[PDB]
Amino acid sequence: KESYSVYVYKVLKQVHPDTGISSKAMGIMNSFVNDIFERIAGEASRLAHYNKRSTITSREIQTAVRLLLPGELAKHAVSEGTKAVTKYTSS
Amino acid sequence: SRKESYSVYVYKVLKQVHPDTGISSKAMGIMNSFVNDIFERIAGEASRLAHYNKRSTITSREIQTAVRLLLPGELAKHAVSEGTKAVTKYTSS
Amino acid sequence: GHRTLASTPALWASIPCPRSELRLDLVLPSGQSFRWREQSPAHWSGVLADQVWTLTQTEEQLHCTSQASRPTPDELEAVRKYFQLDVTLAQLYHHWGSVDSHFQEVAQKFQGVRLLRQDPIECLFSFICSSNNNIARITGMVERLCQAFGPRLIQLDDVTYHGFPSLQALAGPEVEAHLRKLGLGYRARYVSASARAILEEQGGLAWLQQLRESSYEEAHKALCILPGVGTQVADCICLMALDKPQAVPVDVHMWHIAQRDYSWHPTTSQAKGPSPQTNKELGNFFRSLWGPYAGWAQAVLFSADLRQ
Amino acid sequence: PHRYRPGTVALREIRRYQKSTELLIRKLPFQRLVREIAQDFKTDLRFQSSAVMALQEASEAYLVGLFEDTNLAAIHAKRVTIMPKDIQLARRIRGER
Amino acid sequence: PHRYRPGTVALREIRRYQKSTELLIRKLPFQRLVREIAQDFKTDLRFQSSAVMALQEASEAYLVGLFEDTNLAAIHAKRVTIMPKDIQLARRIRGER
Amino acid sequence: VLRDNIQGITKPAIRRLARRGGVKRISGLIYEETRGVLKVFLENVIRDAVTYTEHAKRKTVTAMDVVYALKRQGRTLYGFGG
Amino acid sequence: KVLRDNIQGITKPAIRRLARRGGVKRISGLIYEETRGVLKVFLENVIRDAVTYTEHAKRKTVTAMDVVYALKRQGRTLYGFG
Amino acid sequence: KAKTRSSRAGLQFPVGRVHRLLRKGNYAERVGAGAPVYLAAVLEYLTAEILELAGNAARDNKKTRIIPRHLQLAIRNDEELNKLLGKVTIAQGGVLPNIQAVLLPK
Amino acid sequence: ARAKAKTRSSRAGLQFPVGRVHRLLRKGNYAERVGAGAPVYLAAVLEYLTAEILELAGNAARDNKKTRIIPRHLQLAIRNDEELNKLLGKVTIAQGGVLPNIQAVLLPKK
DNA sequence: ATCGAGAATCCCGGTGCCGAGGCCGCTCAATTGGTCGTAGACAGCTCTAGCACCGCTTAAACGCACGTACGCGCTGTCCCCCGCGTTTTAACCGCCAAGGGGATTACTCCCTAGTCTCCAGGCACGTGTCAGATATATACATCCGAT
DNA sequence: ATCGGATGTATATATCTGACACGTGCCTGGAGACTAGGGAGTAATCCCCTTGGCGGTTAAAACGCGGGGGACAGCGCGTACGTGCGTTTAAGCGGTGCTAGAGCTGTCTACGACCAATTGAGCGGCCTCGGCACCGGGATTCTCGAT
Repeated sequence: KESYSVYVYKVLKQVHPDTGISSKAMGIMNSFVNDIFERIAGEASRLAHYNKRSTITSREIQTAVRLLLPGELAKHAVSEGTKAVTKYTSS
Repeated sequence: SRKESYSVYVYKVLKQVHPDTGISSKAMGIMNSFVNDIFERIAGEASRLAHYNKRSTITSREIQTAVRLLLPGELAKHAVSEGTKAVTKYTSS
Repeated sequence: GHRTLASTPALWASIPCPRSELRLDLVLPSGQSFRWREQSPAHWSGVLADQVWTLTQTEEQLHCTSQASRPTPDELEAVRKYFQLDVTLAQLYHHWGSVDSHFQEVAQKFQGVRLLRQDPIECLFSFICSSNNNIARITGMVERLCQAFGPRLIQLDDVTYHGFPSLQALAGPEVEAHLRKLGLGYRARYVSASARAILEEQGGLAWLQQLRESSYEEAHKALCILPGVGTQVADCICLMALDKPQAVPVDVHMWHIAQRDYSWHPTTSQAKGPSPQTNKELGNFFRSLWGPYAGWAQAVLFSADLRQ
Repeated sequence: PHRYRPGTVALREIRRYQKSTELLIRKLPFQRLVREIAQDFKTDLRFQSSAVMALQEASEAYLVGLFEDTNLAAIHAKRVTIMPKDIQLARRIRGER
Repeated sequence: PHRYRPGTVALREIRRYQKSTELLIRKLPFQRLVREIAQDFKTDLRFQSSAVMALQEASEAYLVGLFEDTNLAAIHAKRVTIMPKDIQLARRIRGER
Repeated sequence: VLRDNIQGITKPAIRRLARRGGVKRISGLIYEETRGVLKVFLENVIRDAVTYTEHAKRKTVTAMDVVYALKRQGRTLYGFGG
Repeated sequence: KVLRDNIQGITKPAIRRLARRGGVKRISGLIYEETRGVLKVFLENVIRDAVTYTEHAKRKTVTAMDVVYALKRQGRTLYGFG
Repeated sequence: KAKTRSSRAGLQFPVGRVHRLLRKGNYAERVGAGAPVYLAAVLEYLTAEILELAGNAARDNKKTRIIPRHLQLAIRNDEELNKLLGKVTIAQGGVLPNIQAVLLPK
Repeated sequence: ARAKAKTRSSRAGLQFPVGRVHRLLRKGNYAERVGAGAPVYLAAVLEYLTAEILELAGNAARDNKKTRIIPRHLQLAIRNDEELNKLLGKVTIAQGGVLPNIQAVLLPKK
């Protein structure tokens, strides 16, 4: 069963290096990540259909981020996304 | 441009329901958008079952399940009966 | 340009053959061979025995023609063999008519539909292109396939005739990609794939040619191995290129004919519509109805059903 | 000088504005308001008239629903006149907040 | 002969039940009721224990939200008690009919 | 399983739920109303869950189907798989 | 092209008429300010999404389709227009 | 001669068009044969219900046309249609006439 | 020869799996084709949200003198932040409980 | 509880006006053709998780007694909202003009699906091991009934 | 205002233990290279749809000005709901067994595939006479001032 358990555990070490997490909380984070993935992917699919475009590119992923995430959270999320894409393209 | 719609088809249904009743353009637009909304809901849920059961295709039973999930009460029963009758008649060509 | 009986009289030779024994207009464009064209009214041109010919018929004669002289007796024999003229169609029609009154009704209006002796290789790949398709398109596909990979023969007007491609050529590199650009669709893979299987796994040409001495059961079995060659295609080849006169191809046309003209329905099968089991049953049905030359009787109704 | 009951004209008004289906809001001031709201997100932005009409219809429907809910809230409080308390309760119960 | 005043241990245990995160509804009665509801739509349905737990948690969260909104409706009418009128009101604004 | 299981949610359970909800004083007529509300919500969820199970050609109701049916009604639930 | 003080454009009679359509019998004086506030909030919520949809399509005007999509995203689903 | 699928299934909504949008809409890479027919039948039933109710409402108001007021009124008076359409506004639809009891004069 | 395999998550400096997200997107039939930058963008967004949630939950756990994250801490993290509450207003967390709040007049005479 | 003046409302017929619908033109959109390869329906088979059942124990329900504080009824007070009349005003409708951008169309190019050939990142699996449950013992925070 | 009795938490400590965290084995999903082609970015165009202006009429907004009626504060009462307690019961807890269905595998009947002819409905263009808003008028019913 494909999951995000080890990745969330990796991120937890970055955030609080000396904090443990229960398996129930691991499952909740897994479900949360799956739900947010489903929301963004589905809404970006709606943008792709609305613009008569058959490719899901980063522009409408960013638009979906701006639509779903709230105000100040959206600015940080879009900043992280642009930073990641620029790093990927440069490297 | 060629904007497609269900206006003529709604008119055909209207003629076999109330033969002597007219209808306005605004009402026709509302009816077309209603058809589009119900179509999109049912198709979305039918495709959603396909992922939930790991099915790679949409058959006539996913549509029935989606109708039973969406339509409340006696609409579900009568729509299921209508769909079963229609698919049976189509198969018995 | 293409010759006509009236323009170059001293270039045609005849073969005794009454219209009741052969109707070119009912055989050449009916999906048996896809290489004949009525370039001029009542005159059909195509490749026969590695050379070009034009054929036209009167009431009791079949007229045939860088040729600069009339066809020789040896060459004319090539034509008789292609049309299997030693087989008397009148005797066959009589028999089929006697055991099937429906055939008798149709046979009154569609006389002269006989079967063509054919080359195994040409027949195999032409019918591999026949599948899920219409005669008009199939004809084009086969023409482009021969122009691209077959030997160049002679040119008449703006038409350049080509011999049928060899196994080695069809098995060549990038043939599939070429045939897809020529519009063969997915059958492009079938052609490439089957040429190689025959050459690299089945023992080359000899394997396909030996089938003519093998039994229908064996032959049909052997062909089903090749990509693009299931039951309908295999039967087509057995009947038209391997001398299996009892082979009966079952397509959509014979599916409808059985249903509306004989009120036929599967009994041993489980499915109520076309399936590998029902198709096989329909074939036996026709075999028990018409006999040893059931495939030839099939050719008559198929040709007649095209005229709708 | 004959004068009506202070509430009877109000109920007449209820019946009159629940009978018909006109807009009840002047179009041009609403359009000006919409453009004023829209300028802060993106300057030099044009509007299609149908979009403005859609906005006005949706806003009217939302306000009518909100007023119905807050009327229920006021009635539940053994009252007739609505209060901002009622509106805030309607928004909290609905979940907009 | 010592007694706490009404509304003191009533005001308490609110902190206790907001502190805890347990279920507050007995498992077996909810099992029986879920099976009873199930037998109407289809006869003899099997239920995983996880399914019953998920149903219990969903219904309990729903009821907690409903009781919060009921408390809002009750506090609105200058009442500390909650009456069923509050429940129909909260359902009506929430759109549950 | 047969009958009279709605009394399974006794008065103290509802009282405890209301205490968690921030309710101080509960009238007598609350328990019957909330029992009815719980019945309505439970059947409205169970209908969709059983529909999912029946479409799955199963006879056992999984937690996964209950989660999906809850997601259909806008009450997304976390912790029982995705 | 600056627009200032247009929230007052939502006149008191218009709010009165909207409340009348909502079946309200008597209106206080603070209701006008409160409903101006809630209308401003709701229009900001809608226009944010509408302008993002317009900006995505590389268009410089807000079409009705964008408003319909923005409303359907929030859960309004207005028919008719488009 | 071609015999269209809608007439073959005794339906008016175009089965072919529903099938086209089902394929193009990217719901699954494969769409079964009977599913568009079932969808078209369901759409027929819903449209027939809403038009017969709208026509009844229109004749109630001595009107030979259907206007958005008629559609909104027909949707709101019916119960199951209202539940299906509980989260929708209708453009130019107005509201159902409803006056609370305590607002009436004594 | 091949120049050794390095994951795109390392290429973009992410911890969340870029390739897994790409696979889910392409087999999730969300569109006919999937762009190159979209999986990286979405993985970064998911990583940022997870980092925010975990940071707030860790703060809540520290304030409760537990070193292990439990769903009660997740509930406090979600509903003690205004924006996160708005983002996840329509979700129920199993074993999450409810945040503590009491209405003012319920409190006794001062 | 009626009479009745008066105002809002309902019914009937004429008038004209624009739009719903019918008809024609033209055009792309389902439909099908000499099928075969291929995924889902179905039977097979294991094994496990759900069902039933019983006995023990004790924590929860509950039936009951009792007191008290809350909801509700009732009252007078007063302030403020509504009906109404008069006075601005800017909304609306009609008309006109100018140009910005949004569909379009043609063109190219390069980004990505698909595919072949690997390989290590991450998923079962097993095992140490300590954060937390848990029982026990003390510290103090706060209701509360007098005082 | 206050004070200790008494509950009810807060705080601290010893002692297990089973979820948590870690290393390990292994393979399958991820990655690198390479190729073909079509989705998409870009330039030119036109036309049309939006913005803006200008002016005349007037429906509607603003505003003052009563006055009654509804919001609201205060008081009483009696009853319905809390707190506490002895008693019952049934809900967990723990076994033990039964087994029917859940899930994974191994075979062969319904769709995709290429796309070009083939109509044939489906939409655009364009009248056209009728449904219905509006007016003009008169009669009906509701409403509040009077007894």
